[PDB]
Amino acid sequence: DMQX
Amino acid sequence: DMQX
Amino acid sequence: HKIPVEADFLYAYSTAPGYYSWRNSKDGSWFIQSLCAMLKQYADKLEFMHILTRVNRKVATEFESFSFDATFHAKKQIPCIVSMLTKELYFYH
Amino acid sequence: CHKIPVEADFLYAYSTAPGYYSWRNSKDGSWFIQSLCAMLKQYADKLEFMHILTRVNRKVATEFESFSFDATFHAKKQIPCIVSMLTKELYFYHH
Amino acid sequence: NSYKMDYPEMGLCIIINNKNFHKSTGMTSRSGTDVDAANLRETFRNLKYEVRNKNDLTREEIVELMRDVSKEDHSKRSSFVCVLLSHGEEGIIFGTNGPVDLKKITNFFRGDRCRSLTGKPKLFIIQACRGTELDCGIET
Amino acid sequence: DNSYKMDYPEMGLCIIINNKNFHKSTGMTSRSGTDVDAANLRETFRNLKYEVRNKNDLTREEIVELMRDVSKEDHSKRSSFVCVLLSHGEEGIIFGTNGPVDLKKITNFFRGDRCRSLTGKPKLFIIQACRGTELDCGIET
Repeated sequence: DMQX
Repeated sequence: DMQX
Repeated sequence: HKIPVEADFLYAYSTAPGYYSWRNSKDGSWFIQSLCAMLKQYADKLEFMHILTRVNRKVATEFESFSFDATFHAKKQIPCIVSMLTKELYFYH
Repeated sequence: CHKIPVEADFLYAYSTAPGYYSWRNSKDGSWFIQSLCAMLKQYADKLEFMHILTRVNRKVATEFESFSFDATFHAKKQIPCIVSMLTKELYFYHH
Repeated sequence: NSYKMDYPEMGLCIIINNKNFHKSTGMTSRSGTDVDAANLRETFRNLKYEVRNKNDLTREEIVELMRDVSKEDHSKRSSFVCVLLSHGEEGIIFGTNGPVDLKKITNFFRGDRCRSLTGKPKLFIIQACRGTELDCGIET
Repeated sequence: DNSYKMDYPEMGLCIIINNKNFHKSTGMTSRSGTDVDAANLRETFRNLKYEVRNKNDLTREEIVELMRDVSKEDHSKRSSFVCVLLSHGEEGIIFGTNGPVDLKKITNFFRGDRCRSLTGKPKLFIIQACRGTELDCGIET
């Protein structure tokens, strides 16, 4: 899970 | 007609 | 387990971001005017987003400003529906 | 004459709420896009677009939660954000 | 799937109607807004909402009003409606004496800050400017 | 008249801008997973009978020029328009590989008056991108  |  | 804390909000804005909103001194604002009428006509049948869409159409097609000031003359308006809802909203059960 | 606003008939389907992060998984793709594609695929043959976007709001809000080794980014949630200046219902089909 | 709207009460409909603004702010009297307020009041009464009309509220009263409302017990209420009638800017609504971030108002009803509305539709209806652009329209 | 006319000869274009790799000079890390999105999107709209165009890793300038050109197309026989943006962003902003561009400048090309052949037709913008750095901690139900 990563952030944009 | 006027503006809010 | 968890829902977002920002979920299940609906923001019914009278106008698009960055724009003026129009109000008639006699009849009331274009948006509220149209909102009450669509609710009156459709709240017993239509889901709420569909009603707000018809409100969008009413404001966009049936209003245009009149002004002696050409700056503000012949101007138009579109409302702006912002939904974080997670389900269908009917005002009846 | 009959005019329409120049801003009418725009639909902005944002993946997240104003001011927030949007989440993306390295293997499965972003929460929003995977949810949007699955709802279009399941329902575009019969549901109006706003309703479809509403099923996507629910899917993103309920089926995803972030997992992170960094506690600050762990167990977070996301709601998408439908901004409609549309004036009519949108069906991706015709009779 | 749709919201359960068969709780004992449809819920509150709070209408804030700001027509007259302190000179310091220098804004125009919002002529026509009373017609708006009464129309909303009747419309929501017809939908079986508990309408509370408030008038000429300072930025302080608007914030306190929203907090006190968020602190109520909405357990048997299906929903929540707030209508803002006033001057505004992008992201801002005005009290009689000045601006307030809309976010400050809606945060009181966040899913974690108002539990008896957690999971229920929270509607904000906003009649007010979002800046000063004009839509010249296009002929169809 | 309660529904958009969707029986034009073509459904319309579906422009997908997939930005994965960014210049160091932005401090944005590689957007792993985006190609799964881009492919999913491509197949999903293909099934909906859209003319899909995928573009990858466009600079801000290329995004602007691409959108200008598309909006200068004749969309007369198209029912609608879809643009999907996959990138980093901030509120009001989408990133090109080399920096930010206002979403307003991208969408303005399609305004009712500067894109006449889409006037009256739905114009959809699907935006997968951050809009800031707030985190939603959620609430247990």
